[PDB]
Amino acid sequence: MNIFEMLRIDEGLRLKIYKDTEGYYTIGIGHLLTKSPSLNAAKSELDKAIGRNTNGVITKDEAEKLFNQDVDAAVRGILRNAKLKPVYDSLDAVRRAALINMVFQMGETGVAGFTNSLRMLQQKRWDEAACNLAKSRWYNQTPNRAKRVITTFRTGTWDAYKNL
Ligand SMILES: *SC1=NC(C)(C)N(O)C1(C)C
Ligand SMILES: [Cl-]
Ligand SMILES: [Cl-]
Ligand SMILES: [Cl-]
Ligand SMILES: [K+]
Repeated sequence: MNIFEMLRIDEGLRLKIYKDTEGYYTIGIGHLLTKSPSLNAAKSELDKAIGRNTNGVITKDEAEKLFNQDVDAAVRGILRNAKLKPVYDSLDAVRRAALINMVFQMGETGVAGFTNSLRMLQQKRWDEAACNLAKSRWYNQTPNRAKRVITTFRTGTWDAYKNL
């Protein structure tokens, strides 16, 4: 297991434009295209992201290319954020992946707002951090995925992704 395999499990792989769990146009391995309700706007974003006229369909290689860019972008967002970088730096590699996963799903600013959870993670109070992370819109709207990410923070193991 690693961050790529982890997010591939959590996000799936679809080669045609679909709506994510928030209703937003998405493609590939959880590549968010736009929050606009306009499918034409989403298709325009897709063509710009891939560099050709796709008509809303891409290949597996193209999906994996966007995915690698998106994982890279999540890590860069952590490293440039004054609240996320100290927590990231304090974590082992397994828990770092859990933080990258959250930033991939909700964005840098969204995760940086989890001030009390971040403090508990910085303090390595793992059970308390896990409890606090579940008091969230995130957990209520995507509980099975949040439970996997939270278990990864609680234990520092890949047990929540093992048989998947
Ligand atoms: S939430 C929560 N915090 C403690 C560690 C006290 N718990 O046992 C729960 C209920 C999981
Ligand atoms: Cl330490
Ligand atoms: Cl709490
Ligand atoms: Cl709550
Ligand atoms: K998805």
